[PDB]
This record gives sequence, C-alpha cells and structure tokens, in this order.
Amino acid sequence: SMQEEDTFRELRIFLRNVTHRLAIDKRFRVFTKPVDPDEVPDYVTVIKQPMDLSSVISKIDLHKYLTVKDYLRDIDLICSNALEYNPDRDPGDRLIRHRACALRDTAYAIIKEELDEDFEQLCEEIQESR
Ligand SMILES: Cc1c[nH]c(=O)[nH]c1=O
Repeated sequence: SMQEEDTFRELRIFLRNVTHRLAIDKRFRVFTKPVDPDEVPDYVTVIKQPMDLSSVISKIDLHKYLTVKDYLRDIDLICSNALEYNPDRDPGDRLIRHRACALRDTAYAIIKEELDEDFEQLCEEIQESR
C-alpha cells in the first residue's frame, strides 16, 4: 500500500541520517569506504562479506533494508569483520577493534534513543506480510 511505502521511505530517511552521523565521525573514517585491494590485497580473500558505510548507503537507496534490524545486521558485520581481520595484540589492530566496537555501540545508542519501537514493529510486520 502507499501508506506502507511511506513507512519504508521514512525508514530510509532515518537510516541515511544515522549512517551520515557515523560516517562523519573521524574515528570511523576507516569504515567509510571499501578496503583498497592495492593497500590490503588479501582482504577480499579473508573477509567473505565486506561491508562499509558507503555500501550501507547504497543499500538503503536500493531499498534493501525494510527494518532497522536488517540495517543493524550490516553495522554488526562492519564490526565483526574488523574484529576477525585484525585480531592481534598489536596497537594497530587494537585501535581498529576499539573503533569498530565504538561504531557498533554508537549506532545502537542512536537507535535506542531515536527509533520509536512501534515504528520498527510496523516495519517488521509489513516485511513479514510480503
Ligand atoms: C577496513 C580495514 C582497513 N585496513 C585494515 O588494515 N583493516 C581493516 O579491517
């Protein structure tokens, strides 16, 4: 229905805004674009499902997220990929893991404060009906 399409458009607007706020945070610069294979040649071999905030925006725009839960799975993926690819005690790895955890926690915190639970429940119910 057109009311349903209006719901999903509102979702997309909300998600772009959260994603923009994450993307402009200097701590998260490393997560804003896909990994450069020149710079990191084995990345695309080790990490099976690369994700980054530019790709998140492309997916919002492609109507691939019908719920905040689906969006959060991709935020989670950005984080788990970083924990998997940089697991060492070395300070570079530890820095990127900290930042990955901060990205995830920040996204969850924004969503906890700003997403109405009934809005999300509506999205989920429309999704389940299709
Ligand atoms: C996204 C990313 C970039 N560079 C790295 O060394 N590791 C990563 O996980």
